[PDB]
Amino acid sequence: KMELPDYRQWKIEGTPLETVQKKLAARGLRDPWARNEAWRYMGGFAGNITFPSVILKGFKWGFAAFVVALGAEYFLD
Amino acid sequence: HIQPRYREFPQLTRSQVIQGEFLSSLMWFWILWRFWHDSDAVLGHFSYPDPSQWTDEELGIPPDDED
Amino acid sequence: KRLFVVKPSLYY
Amino acid sequence: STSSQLGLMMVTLGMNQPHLAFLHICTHAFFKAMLFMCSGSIIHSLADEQDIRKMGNITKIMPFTSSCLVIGSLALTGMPFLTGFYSKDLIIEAINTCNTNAWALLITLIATSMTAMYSMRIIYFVTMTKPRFPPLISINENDPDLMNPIKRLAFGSIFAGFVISYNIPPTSIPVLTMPWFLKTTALIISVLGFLIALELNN
Amino acid sequence: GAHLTRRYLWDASVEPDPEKIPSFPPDLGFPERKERVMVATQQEMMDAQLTLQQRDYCAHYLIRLLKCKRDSFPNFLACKHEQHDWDYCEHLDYVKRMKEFERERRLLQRKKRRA
Amino acid sequence: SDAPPLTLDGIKDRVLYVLKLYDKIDPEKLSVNSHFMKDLGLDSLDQVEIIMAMEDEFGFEIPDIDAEKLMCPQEIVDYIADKKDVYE
Amino acid sequence: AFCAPPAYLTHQQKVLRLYKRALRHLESWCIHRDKYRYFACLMRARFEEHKNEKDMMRATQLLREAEEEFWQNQHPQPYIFPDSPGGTSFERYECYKVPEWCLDYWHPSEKAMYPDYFSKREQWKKLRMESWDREVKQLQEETSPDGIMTEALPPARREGDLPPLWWHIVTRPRERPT
Amino acid sequence: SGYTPDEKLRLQQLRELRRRWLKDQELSPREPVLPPRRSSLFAVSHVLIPMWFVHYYVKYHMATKPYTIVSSKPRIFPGDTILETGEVIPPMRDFPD
Amino acid sequence: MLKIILPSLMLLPLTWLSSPKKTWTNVTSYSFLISLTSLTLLWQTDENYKNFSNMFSSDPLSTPLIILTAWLLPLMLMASQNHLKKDNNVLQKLYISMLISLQILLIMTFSATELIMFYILFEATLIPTLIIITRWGNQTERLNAGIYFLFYTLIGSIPLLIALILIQNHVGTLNLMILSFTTHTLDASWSNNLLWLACMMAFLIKMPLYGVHLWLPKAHVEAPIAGSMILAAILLKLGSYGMIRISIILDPLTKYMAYPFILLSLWGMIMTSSICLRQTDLKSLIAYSSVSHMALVIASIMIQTPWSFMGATMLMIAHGLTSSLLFCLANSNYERIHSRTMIMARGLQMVFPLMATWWLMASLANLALPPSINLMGELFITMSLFSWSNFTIILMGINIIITGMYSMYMIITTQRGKLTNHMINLQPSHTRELTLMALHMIPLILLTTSPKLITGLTM
Amino acid sequence: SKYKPAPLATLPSTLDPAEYDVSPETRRAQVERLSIRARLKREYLLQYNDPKRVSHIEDPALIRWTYARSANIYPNFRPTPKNSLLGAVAGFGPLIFWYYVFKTDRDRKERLIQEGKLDRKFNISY
Repeated sequence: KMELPDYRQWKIEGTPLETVQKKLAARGLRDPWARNEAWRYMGGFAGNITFPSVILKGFKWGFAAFVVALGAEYFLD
Repeated sequence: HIQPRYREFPQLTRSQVIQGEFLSSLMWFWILWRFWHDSDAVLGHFSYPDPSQWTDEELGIPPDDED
Repeated sequence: KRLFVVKPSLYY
Repeated sequence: STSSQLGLMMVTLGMNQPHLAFLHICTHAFFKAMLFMCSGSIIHSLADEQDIRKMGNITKIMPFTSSCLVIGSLALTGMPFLTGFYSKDLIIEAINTCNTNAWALLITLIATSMTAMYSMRIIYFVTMTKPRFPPLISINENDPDLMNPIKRLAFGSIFAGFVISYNIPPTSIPVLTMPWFLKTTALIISVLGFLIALELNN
Repeated sequence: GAHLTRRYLWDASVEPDPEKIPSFPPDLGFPERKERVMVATQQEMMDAQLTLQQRDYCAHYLIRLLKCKRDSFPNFLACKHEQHDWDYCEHLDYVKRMKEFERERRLLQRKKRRA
Repeated sequence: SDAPPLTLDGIKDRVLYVLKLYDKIDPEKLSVNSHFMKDLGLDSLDQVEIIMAMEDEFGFEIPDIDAEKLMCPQEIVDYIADKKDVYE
Repeated sequence: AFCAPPAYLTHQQKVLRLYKRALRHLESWCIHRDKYRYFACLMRARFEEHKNEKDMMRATQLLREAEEEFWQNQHPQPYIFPDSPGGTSFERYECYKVPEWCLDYWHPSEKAMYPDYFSKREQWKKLRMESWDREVKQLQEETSPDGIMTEALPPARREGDLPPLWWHIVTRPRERPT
Repeated sequence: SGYTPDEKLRLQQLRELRRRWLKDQELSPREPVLPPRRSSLFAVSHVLIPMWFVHYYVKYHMATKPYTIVSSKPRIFPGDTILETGEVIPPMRDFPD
Repeated sequence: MLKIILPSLMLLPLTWLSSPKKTWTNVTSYSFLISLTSLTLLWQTDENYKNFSNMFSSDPLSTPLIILTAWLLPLMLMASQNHLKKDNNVLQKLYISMLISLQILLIMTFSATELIMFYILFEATLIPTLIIITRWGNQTERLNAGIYFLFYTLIGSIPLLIALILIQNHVGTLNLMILSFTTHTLDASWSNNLLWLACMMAFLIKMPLYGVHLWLPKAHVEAPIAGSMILAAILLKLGSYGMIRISIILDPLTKYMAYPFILLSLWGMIMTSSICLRQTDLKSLIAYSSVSHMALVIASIMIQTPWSFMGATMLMIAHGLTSSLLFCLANSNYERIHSRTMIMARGLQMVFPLMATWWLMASLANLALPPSINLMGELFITMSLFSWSNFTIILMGINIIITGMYSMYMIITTQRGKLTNHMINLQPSHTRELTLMALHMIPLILLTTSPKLITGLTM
Repeated sequence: SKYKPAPLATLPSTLDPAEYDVSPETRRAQVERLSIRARLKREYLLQYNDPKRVSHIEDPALIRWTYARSANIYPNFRPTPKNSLLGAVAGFGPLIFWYYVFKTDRDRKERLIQEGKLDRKFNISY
């Protein structure tokens, strides 16, 4: 079966949930469910997928092979 | 054959990651090959002349003084 | 694990 | 998107350019079907969910499907030297280089911009944000029935326009001498659409 | 373009109408004119099975191109030089058409300042 | 049909998980047969959110006429089990 | 689905269902989870403010003003869980939900392939034939003579008796039969 | 708010009944009884024989009948050599460019 | 022709002198064999029509109708075995005899060279039909239905008899070969116009028209399955055959005496096809579709162009087959639930998967799905009318739309949707009714393969 | 900009003042309706669960619907100045219109045909 991680590791700290909790508790309000949405920003999800990282995905080796074939076509003439 | 995880990021098989990486790298290699060899398709590559940089003598309109 | 799938009589 | 491309094909048929419309017909199927099949993989994995609001990042969790989807969206847009370019470029050229109704020209350019826009909408709400889908993960995209057809369609979406356009006979006569701001206009349009959608979503 | 901002406003009268070109005789200037020469003969273009849209004083480079494409098969990447020659001739024809357009525009200016 | 089949113990574990992640509750005093409004000192506007979270967790929706009747988490488990035809 | 709605809808129930619909449409607007959490805390604040308002005249007026505000700024394309009314997979499997009596017309050849199943089935059918009259009388003997009914069913008070009208809740085809 | 004591017992009874029924829907290994029980030859079996019959049909019925197969005339180019007649199309007059 | 009629007679002693158990098998088999024998009429190797005597003949128009009439008898017998299973032997034999007499009289009518034999038999086809309806129908409206069916037809036919007798007194013979070579322009006058009316209105009421069509749905609704089949397939074709035969002697009065009827038909087509949407009774739906279809036949025959006659013949044959099929399909479900309402049984694709393909194929033939011959007729009629006036295609097209609409509605709300779980009495499909649908459908495939047979005299 | 109902786009019953009613007569009506509906539900389920049932369940409401939409019409029909006029137009208006349409088109045609000036180059089949 599937074992469930420990419910206690889900911490607001280190996410935009912290910013939201602060903006809320400023005016006296607290977000209880905050922790149930935490895994979406922790672990391997923790990060930021920016537009260039997606488009240019594979540009490195593509450029490398482009250079390889360009040099080969120079060698061959 | 997978292990369905809960609230956690799963591990990936080398197959899919490498195959998508290869597809994208192939796309970019093609876009660079065709661009270096054939750049005269996205850009003009035929000088669009100036219709105002021509010479009446070369078009035909006479002096207009008297003709 | 396997389950009986209910179906009409397709003999006829 | 398909309805929009059909409208564009009819535009092409309006300025006496049928062969171009058919070439777009042939080049469009590749990336459009690859797009549908990437969507179908995503839907089969996320338990019939079809609403981008509950999709989230798909790069990390489906890199292959995601790369194929990006290739499809690019081919749908200009993205020079893919399958879509070799038709849509000449479409835009013919429309902006013929005695056409100005309103049609204008809204066609606007619609290419919007093409880039909603392509980016998909790429954003499905490939670049953080998860909104349920917490249990039952994702699998390793079955060879899912990968081989998609990658064949990807090879298509990449090379097929070049291949065809170079193997076909010359049907019409393309106008190939126009100002810079008309030969580079489709690319400008798509790029501005990308940027505008990126800003609106951020 | 701007040929439209000068016509649809700001003295339409002195800008050309594309439907009627030329609207002045060829002898209004250019005392002598070498009527354009067409290399290719009708029989060549009929035998090569061209389209009426393709026989526009640039059919000879097009014939060389189709011949190259036939002989160089399945090497469809060859025949790229012949494509450039056809494109060049078509560009020159488009230049000549632009020249006719601008010539008529300038003649219209005369009728404005002659009166 | 690629998702692992649903089993009661898993349902209960995930429900208690979602609940422990609710800041207005004390994990120590939590169990099934526990009542939200009486044992756990909650109100109806919080039970609404509880059921919403159950939905977002299991990926389906529970009507209000039935949700209104869910106070003990064992009731939630039994509802989710009768809806998804689990028997073990 | 399993329960039958009452004659009329109380005020608290109205308020709870408004709360639910508002939070769902707000999730639909606030696509990102943090944004949604924030504006949901705000919405709960807006509700809890008038929570101890005892009067009813003003309570219903606030409720109707809230319904108006909700109909306004209402997401035209709100999220709808797939297997729920308006969803993609609403009745997508209602074509494979063949009832059980379709087996009473099966051919003995088709049956010989599933013998244990049909032995069990005959056991169940005997169970039903036995419990029928008892549950019928249990129903007829405990109908409130006040004259108003409630649509809800009673349980099996007596031991050894099965709950009345169970053969259609039980025997109900599964929810994803393939 | 909440299940009444009667509705709850009703649910419990219906529940044990349902969970017996569904358990009965479970199959035994011996059911269904189901009695009693060349690399790409598909190519041959599904291409070669069909090609044989189709070539027969075409060549001996469709051809051997008039105006059934009609081909746009093949392109002829200056410098080519017609085959049947051996005719040689003169090349083109020399370009001024 | 005797070789087709005398066997159809001896079928009767075969019906009565047979053991109660073997009475159905014998008659069914020998009726199939007679349908076979009727296939010699298709041996036409010339433009010279077959005259067998001074009384019996068969042209390319009558041969398809004769073959259809000889082929429908065994299908009716089969369809009529689930009901009558609890009736006495003598009643079953009487039913079979009614059907055989109908077959015989219809073969005669289509083989007749003279119009008086045609009229006598055209009218004799009322007795067995009325008997079938009123004696073996199930509801009380049997009787009003039979009354309508009798008296519309008779009030239309009497003037026809008067006009035939007038033509006799004027020309010397009512033979159809003679009246075609010995013809004269009809001077335009009110007398000859009333003659046209007399010659036409009997058939127009039998096709039927739009204004006079209420006798058809009452009958079909209140008629047992066999009566509905024969009626829809043949007893309407009767009027078109009569008009096609008799319109040669009414020239040129047909040029300006047609506008009323062309118009009524073109408009009632739309009206009836629209009725077929808001209609609770499946049989009434089929009947109104039949009316919508026969309107085209009437218009076509009125404009009397070759394309028109051809399309009319094709549509007659195809509509007969497909309407008999649809009534068989409806009665299939009727025998289970004993209700004609199309809303009660609305998930029958989850129990009868194969019988649904018959529904699908029929409703596709009901609408014009090509290359069906239900479509070639409609298409050539559309073309003839367009040539007549280019403004007919408007109504033709909206009729097409409505046709697709109500056929799809039929099959959706009958087969597709959620099954009615309380219908525990939905026994699986009988091999017999499945054979019925197969026998109705396969001939459509075969005709679509060889349409040269159902074109008519014009081609 | 608040909602304005329409015969198709109706009122969602949450902007209807008849649902926000605590009146005891209204609630008595609601209770009577639920009583009727539960009575009918039990009468239907006692058949739907009867294991001594071998036939479908007859619905008399549907029978009434059909008897009313087909057979109860003419007896409950009496002529009126509105009924008669709507019938007259619905029957003889489209006919008149299309008659004049076809007549004009065909007169114009046949005129050109007798006169000439109308070409039918390759019409061969009509």
